[PDB]
Amino acid sequence: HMLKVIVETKTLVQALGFASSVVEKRNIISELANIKLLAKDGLLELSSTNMDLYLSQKIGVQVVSEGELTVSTKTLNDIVKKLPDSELTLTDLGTTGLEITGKNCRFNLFTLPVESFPVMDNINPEASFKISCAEFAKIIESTKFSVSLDETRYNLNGIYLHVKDSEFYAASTDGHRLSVSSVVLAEKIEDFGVILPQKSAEEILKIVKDSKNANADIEILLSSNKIKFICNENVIMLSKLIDGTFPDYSSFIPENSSSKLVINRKIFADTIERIAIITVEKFRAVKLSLSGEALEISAIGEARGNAKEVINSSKETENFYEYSGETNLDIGFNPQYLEDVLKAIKSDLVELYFSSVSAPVLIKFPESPKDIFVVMPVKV
Amino acid sequence: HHHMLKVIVETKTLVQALGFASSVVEANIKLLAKDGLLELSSTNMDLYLSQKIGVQVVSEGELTVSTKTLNDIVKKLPDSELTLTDLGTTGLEITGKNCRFNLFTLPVESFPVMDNINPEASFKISCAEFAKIIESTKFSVSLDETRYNLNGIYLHVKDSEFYAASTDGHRLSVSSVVLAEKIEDFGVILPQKSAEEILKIVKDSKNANADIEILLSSNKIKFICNENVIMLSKLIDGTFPDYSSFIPENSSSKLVINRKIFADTIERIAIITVEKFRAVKLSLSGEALEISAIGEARGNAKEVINSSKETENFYEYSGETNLDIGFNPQYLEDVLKAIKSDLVELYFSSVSAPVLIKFPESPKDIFVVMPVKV
Repeated sequence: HMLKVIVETKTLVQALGFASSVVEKRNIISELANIKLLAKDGLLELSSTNMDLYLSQKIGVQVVSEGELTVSTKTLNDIVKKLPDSELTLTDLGTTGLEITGKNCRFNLFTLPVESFPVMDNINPEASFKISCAEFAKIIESTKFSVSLDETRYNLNGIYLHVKDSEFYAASTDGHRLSVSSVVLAEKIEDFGVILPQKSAEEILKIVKDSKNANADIEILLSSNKIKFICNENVIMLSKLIDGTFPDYSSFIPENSSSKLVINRKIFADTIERIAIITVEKFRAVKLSLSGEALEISAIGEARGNAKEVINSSKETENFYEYSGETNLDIGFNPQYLEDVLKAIKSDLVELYFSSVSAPVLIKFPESPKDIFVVMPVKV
Repeated sequence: HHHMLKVIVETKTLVQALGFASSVVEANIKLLAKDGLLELSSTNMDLYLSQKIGVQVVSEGELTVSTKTLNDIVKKLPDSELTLTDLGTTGLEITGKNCRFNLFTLPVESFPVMDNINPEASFKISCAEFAKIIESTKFSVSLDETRYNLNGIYLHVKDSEFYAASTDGHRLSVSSVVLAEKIEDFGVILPQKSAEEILKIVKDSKNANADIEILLSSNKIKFICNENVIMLSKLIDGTFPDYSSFIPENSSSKLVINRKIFADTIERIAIITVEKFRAVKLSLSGEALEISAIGEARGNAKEVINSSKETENFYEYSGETNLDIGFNPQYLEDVLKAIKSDLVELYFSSVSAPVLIKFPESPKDIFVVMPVKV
């Protein structure tokens, strides 16, 4: 009936960090602030939910006595991440509550009855496939920054996850830019797509980036109302889906490109950032003045001043600049939208493909051919 | 004709100075190029800051410019040197190896001048000595803005010794250094914001090794940090109480404990408490100390520190009887984190009387903390 386990403190801290992000108090059911602990079969199962997402983590423990309880997530998390012992002992003492002991310390935390705590929903998958955790992290990091934050563009406030011809794609757009990243699947699988809520994207990303699971694989199960992640077997996350229609973004991608810029990624990013300081929120734009000889990045800010920096031709890697264009091109962009892309891929060079002053740029990284980025320009 | 400013400056030295100007205005900064030096001036409602940095002066002149905009642009320039040039209507132009920035200027006539001071007390101490007395007292200033006699730091000289002291009605903190030159008595109340600003200045790696001159008047105080940095501050209009009677003279029991162990344990035990009732219970006996705490609808917590004469885990309590006494954990933490010391001593009386906290390594730092019911 009553739980008693001995647990590795570092492993409980990691799990409590993941459970902490889940519990957001938009919902009146106060039991959902708690985390449920199930000791059984040599494992401690930790369950967290906010009614939109459900997280289940199984960690190895020494099970002295099996049992289950619920306890405040924040209170348990705040106490455990300040204990220096390598191991702790969790013991349920009934009316006292959950007792936590290390060498020479004792904490008692009131519990709540487990009967009302929800169990994870079922999923009846229409598509299932496995990719590596590092591969999943890449496509999420390549797309999370261009999700819309406009609550009225409801179908654009997530990450479109879809399989087309056995290739798994993530895509995001906000009406001003598009980001796509894909990995080829090893097994043939039929087409299916879902829209992942942004909060679920951020939670699963922290989980797959963890050093324990980096190097491992993640199983992704898709249905029409739910998505399920099984990350390194022990961590299971079930999420609801955004009920909407992701737009056909294939037509946003420019197929006819007149101009081509190849430039050192860091220099381009550093120069865009330092020039953008002068701008104001009401007009966030930098001007790229492109010619074969050099690029002039400039910007104006009302009642503050102006700024300009010149990048000259160089075949040297550290300062690379090459612009192959039939005509010279003067085109503007939101500096933030270029910066998001340039900081997404750790690469030496970056390529930009231009056409008209009102047509979007295609940004590619010759090291990462599966990452596609399109940014609309602005009048400058 | 006209008159335009032009200077060539080492980027790192302008960055350091602009950092001090930024903290002041959180509102433009005035630039005065003259006699091979760049004077930068910043002000708020309590203080006036003037820093002069060594520059190559091409053409003398004066201007005012947005502090934040200048600071934000300069700390992103990689060049070793920049050239600032006043083009009038264009504004201040900043140039690096391949960049040019233009910032609009504001009239220099509207910029305030530093007040004069007719000092009644003048003396020099080391910057490390001044940083110590401020860090030992800055955390226990009152936050009742209308209680003028207590919401600054009492800086005063008595019998050739310079003291800082602060209280909030719940604790008292004092720190002093013996002066080298004979000086008559004088006292002032330093605004908390001015204390924080001069502390950042004296702690900076440039000045940390240097000396600070402190000039006291009845309505203003002036700091001369490393000859190069001059700060004028307004004063709090009140009279600090005679705290000499606050120091407990009759103490029954004495606790000696490892400082780090003591602080870490109080902190981990205090986690269970709620904001409305921040209290930890020190249950003291010769055999051990039990630190406990309660949090309504949260639970409880306890940790035991046993007798030991070894430094890393030192605990000794000299008490005929056991003593159970409570404290706001934060007020103990403020004192324990103020002095980097191996051990700490606490002197007790009754469960309702204050504790006297001393650091045998730092005998010029004195702390008194009132208890709470537990």
